[PDB]
Amino acid sequence: EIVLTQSPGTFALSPGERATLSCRASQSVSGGALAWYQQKAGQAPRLLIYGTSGRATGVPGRFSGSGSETDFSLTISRLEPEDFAVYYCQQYGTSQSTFGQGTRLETRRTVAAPSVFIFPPSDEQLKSGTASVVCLLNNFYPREAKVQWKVDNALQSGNSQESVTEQDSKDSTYSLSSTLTLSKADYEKHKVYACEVTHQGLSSPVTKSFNRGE
Amino acid sequence: KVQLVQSGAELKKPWSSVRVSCKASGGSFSSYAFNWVRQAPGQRLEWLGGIVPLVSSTNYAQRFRGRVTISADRSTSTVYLEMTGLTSADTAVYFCAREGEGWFGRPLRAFEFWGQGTLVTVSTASTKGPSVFPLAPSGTAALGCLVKDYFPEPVTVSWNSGALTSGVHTFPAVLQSSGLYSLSSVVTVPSSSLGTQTYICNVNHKPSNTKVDKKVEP
Repeated sequence: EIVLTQSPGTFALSPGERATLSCRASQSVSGGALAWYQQKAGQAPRLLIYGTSGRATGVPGRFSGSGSETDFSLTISRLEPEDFAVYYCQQYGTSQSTFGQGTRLETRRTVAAPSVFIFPPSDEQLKSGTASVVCLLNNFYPREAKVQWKVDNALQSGNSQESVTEQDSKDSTYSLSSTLTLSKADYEKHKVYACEVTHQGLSSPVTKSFNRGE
Repeated sequence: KVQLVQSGAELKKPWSSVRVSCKASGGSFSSYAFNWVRQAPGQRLEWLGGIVPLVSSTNYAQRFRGRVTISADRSTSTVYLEMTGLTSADTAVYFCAREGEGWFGRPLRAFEFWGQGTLVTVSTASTKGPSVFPLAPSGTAALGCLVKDYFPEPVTVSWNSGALTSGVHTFPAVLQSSGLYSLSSVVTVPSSSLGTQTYICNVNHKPSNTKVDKKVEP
């Protein structure tokens, strides 16, 4: 099959700036049959560009396409807030159509340190035999952050899961929630529960903790 | 205006088959090609195959050849996708898409019109409503709800029946090793409000017809 590789994977720009997204094919795309799509969270993809440089109905002039052979580009001449989304290329020059892996275009802003909160498991949950401990990292930028769970100073690894919100449309920050899961039996055997957070906006890691019972 | 409307979410056990429909309206049907494209959570778009209803000609992606059948009903302007031998790897949103129209009625080939998508979840897990636990607050305080052990996706969360929107963050669910999902929803509020204001998270899990209103106290 023809493999499409997009670049960059994820990058950040500000409204007003010019964005250039790239799509490289493993073989030449026949007739320049290369399309670009925009996709926002929860939506179906939206056709922007077809046949390398053709623009779909309803698509603003700030979007343009170029390229030939194996190298193609989507240019957004002057970014608007509505333009921050995921973008996909697609080749349809052969019967076996393929898509690139996607490029996420996010909004650049100044560094913002997370506000950190820790939550003990509820008494209600403890009745069921399982304890969930939750750590919240609120309104930070950039997206990269590290959470380290500690139970009586023992580093926990492999027993937590985390997820991150979409970039906030107003302040362009992210938030992160991490849940540490332990049995009630293990939870009741230990005292100090801590979430240690590392982030570019923090000169040194921040730890929030609680003592079980207190 | 061309509109593609797909059938509702599906839940399947492994080994089983799934049939998804896509009804087209507002334009010519048989002449243009309809395609199916899927997207696993957080992953890329993947083309499955297409059909031109007029001549019933089909074209399938090599990786899915033998597992996928696409058909069309001209009398109802509906196209169908059937996928067999389902495994958890097939959990994805499935989209139907139609080629565009050009000057003098010539087909575009690029996918101009799209359905809303259909979630197909494949798992051994059984439908289960969530347990909702408080994330209790300790100038700004955070509180929330932990929506644990539900299946399948999705769940929605509001606060104070829609009266509280500022500072709300509802996180993407995680899939636990148990095969059940869990998500959290939080809100930041003035610490001074903790003694006076009531906070309730409203959780709706449509797949199990479960609704929960959970008061969160300090």
